[PDB]
Amino acid sequence: FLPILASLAAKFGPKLFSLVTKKS
Repeated sequence: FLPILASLAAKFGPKLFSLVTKKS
């Protein structure tokens, strides 16, 4: 399989990742 929560977060809200993981 693949990590569903990460895919859902990437489709809906890559805004949250952009706020936290600014280095990477």
